[PDB]
Amino acid sequence: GLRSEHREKMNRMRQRIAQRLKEAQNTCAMLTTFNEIDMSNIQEMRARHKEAFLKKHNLKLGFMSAFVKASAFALQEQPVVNAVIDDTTKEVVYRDYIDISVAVATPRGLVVPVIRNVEAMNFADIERTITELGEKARKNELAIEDMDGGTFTISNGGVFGSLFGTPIINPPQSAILGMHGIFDRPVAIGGKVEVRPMMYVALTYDHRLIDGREAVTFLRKIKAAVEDPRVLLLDL
Amino acid sequence: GLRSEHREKMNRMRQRIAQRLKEAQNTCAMLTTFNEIDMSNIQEMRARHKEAFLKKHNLKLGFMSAFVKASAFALQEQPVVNAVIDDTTKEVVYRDYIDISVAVATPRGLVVPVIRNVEAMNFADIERTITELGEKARKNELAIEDMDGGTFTISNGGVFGSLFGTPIINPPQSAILGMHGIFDRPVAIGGKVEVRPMMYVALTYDHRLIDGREAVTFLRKIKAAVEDPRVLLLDL
Amino acid sequence: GLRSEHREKMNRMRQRIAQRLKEAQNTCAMLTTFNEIDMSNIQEMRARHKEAFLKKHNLKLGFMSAFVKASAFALQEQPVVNAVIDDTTKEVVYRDYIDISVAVATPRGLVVPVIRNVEAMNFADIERTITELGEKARKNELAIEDMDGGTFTISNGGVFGSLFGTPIINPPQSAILGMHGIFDRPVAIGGKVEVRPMMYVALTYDHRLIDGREAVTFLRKIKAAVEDPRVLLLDL
Amino acid sequence: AQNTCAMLTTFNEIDMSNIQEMRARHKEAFLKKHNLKLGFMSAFVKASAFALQEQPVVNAVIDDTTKEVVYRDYIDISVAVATPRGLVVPVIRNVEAMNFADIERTITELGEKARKNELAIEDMDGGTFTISNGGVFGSLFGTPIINPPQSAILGMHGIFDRPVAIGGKVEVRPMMYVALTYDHRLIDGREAVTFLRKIKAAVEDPRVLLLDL
Repeated sequence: GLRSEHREKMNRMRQRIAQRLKEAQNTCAMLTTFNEIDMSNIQEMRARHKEAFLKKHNLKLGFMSAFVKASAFALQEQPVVNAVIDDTTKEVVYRDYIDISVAVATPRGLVVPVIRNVEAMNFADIERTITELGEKARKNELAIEDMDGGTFTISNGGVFGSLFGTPIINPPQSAILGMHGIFDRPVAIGGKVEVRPMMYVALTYDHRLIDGREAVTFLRKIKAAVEDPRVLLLDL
Repeated sequence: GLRSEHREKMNRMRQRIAQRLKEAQNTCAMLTTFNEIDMSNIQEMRARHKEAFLKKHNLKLGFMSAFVKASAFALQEQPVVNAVIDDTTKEVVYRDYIDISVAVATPRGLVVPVIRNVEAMNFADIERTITELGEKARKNELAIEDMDGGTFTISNGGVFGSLFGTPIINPPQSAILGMHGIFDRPVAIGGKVEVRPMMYVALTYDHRLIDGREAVTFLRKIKAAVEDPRVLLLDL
Repeated sequence: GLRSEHREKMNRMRQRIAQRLKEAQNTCAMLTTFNEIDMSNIQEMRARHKEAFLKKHNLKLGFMSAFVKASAFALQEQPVVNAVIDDTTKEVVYRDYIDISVAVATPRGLVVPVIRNVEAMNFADIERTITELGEKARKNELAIEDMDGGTFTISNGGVFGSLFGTPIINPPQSAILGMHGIFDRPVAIGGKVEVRPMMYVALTYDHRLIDGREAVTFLRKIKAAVEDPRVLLLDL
Repeated sequence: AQNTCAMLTTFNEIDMSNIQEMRARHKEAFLKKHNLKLGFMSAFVKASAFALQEQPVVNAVIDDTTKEVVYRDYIDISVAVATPRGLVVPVIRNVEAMNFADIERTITELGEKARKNELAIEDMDGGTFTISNGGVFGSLFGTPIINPPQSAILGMHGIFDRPVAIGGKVEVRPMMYVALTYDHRLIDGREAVTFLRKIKAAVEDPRVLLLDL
């Protein structure tokens, strides 16, 4: 059309992503599985214990530290999705620990800082860490070591209202979860219909490392540990 | 089984696609996000203003020129998905114009002709252009320059009845929309259930260029500009 | 975190998958389309003719041999998705026969054995073959030639409860179906809502070989031949 | 104006319900984006360009020096804003090349300019069509006057919930009587009833304005 196309040069760190992205693909064997989560039982947990959580911890109670804790429940029972594949040597690298890498969206784009050692953390020391890092994201002081590492990753593309979608691994990892909106959608509970707030939830995964058994089941733990968070105490 | 496998040679233009396809992948960083659209408010727009549109313009009123116009509303407010990445030089190519490339299915397969300069077009000069090109598709006179170019692309794989799916970029572009059927599906409007004609809608996108913020939001404009086309006048 | 990461070496056949996987990708042009199937009319077929099928054939009646037979109905009417692309020579290899490759999950992982010549088989000689191979899977005697070959493939990732997902081709093939759970979900039949057991169903496909017309339609035959299996006699 | 024109007047009624909800839903979104107040008036400015481009007579005038029509490809609508010192009528030039929010950018730019008496002459000079909102004050209907040089003037007359028949049954709807004075030298009643039915359909269903119907 109108020859009015203005261009701008790629500075390195903006194109450098594109390079270290296309070694996620062309390295991994990315696939994607989905399920849906009825978030009703955990919204009431944020309707009842919100103030008590505030007047005690002075922290904001979110529906996100569940997906971080449930993703440690499951990620400790299926250590593959905690693991990775080394490329230099062809050898898996299992891990006893988990240092989840959470994504927080920002004006300048997106950062992914880490919550290290979630296995030795409760469901409120997480929210202590997120708020410690959301603040650290707004002012651009977020260091490298805080973003360095990771064994698993969670992306909340639901604050913006996506229904579902295909996340991308931000390596070195072997999977990434993805939360996709809370929309009151009709549901069948007991052969009868009803409306429930519900989230589609996505798990990209490297199929070199992860059979679909190891990933459907992983994502059903995350699905049960969030419809009934009481599971997390049972160590089920 | 039965050694009865007959083969046929690939003539160049039939395999040439396969070559210029696999530089979409291996160049792009294709991902895919989805939402759903309640098309009820625009079907009545085709129940009421159908004849009036006919006795005036002698054109058939479709639910497609909305997705072309809404995809110019949004595509002018998020110029990234209008842009591309040059490969020769690593440099974005933004564009003030839009020359959408629509896909029309044919006996010999599929063609993708262009609607140039949609920003300077109304919601009926589009349908003048489509019908001008659907006719031009049936008789194989569709020139190259009519297909050449493109900054954005729409695929209607809903005439054939797909529920949803993953489109492919037909480069040089940076995204492609995809319309996936109108199925009366149950819906929650106000904590109560009901049936509405609804479409899943897909946006593949190059993640080198497009953060998920820039693509969820893009696809929510297309989602609001089609549940309530009045938005398009507001320039919202 | 804790430098407690223990590793293990990749023996060849466990990493060899990763190599012969990444020539599925980087060869194919994998895409994915979805639909949903109301399985109610075929569960009653397993509520009524279950015992009669047992006291006659001493075989267990499943909802799977439909997807094998329906995938021969359609796979004989759209021979492309039966075909492949040769890489040595650039030439399609069409096939009059079909030797479907079914996936059965196992303790040691997953195997994919073949049901050869399904076109010349009924809806009970299939189940004779599956049970002949499920038994053969538990004891690790499953030979190579039994797994060798294939023109089409079915994966049941629904026994484990996936909602939907993206399968992978296990080449040499050109597509793979995928069955994703039976969840009673609300449905609109006649402008009114109701609950029905329903399955999302996925068809990955090589887009070098398969236009989306050739794959949506393929998957609507499988969708009609399973909501009303009577279609399979009509040769429709 | 009189003694030159041949002023007549036709009326219809408009069910404004479908555009009030447009101001119940997209009000905040219009605000947090444009920081402009969404009114039910820029519709009558845009609808009066839809129609005024399809019936160029009511865009035209009659020259008096020479007896010759003056058609116009453009439209520079003259809006009336009421003031303490009386009434002014400033112009919105070139509405055909404007959207439904650059109008409201212009009105608010001029309402502010009206309160402080800096409103220049050229801003009021000209005009091919004119809209008067005598509904802020609550008139039911009435006969506007042309403020020449023009050939017509619209007039909006209040929003009163009045009973209405939709489908052989009665109901209440917010509704506006709408008036079009017009010079009958230039405008047959065909050219003015129909003009005012476009304005009537482009405001009960603003989606018409995209169709270019």
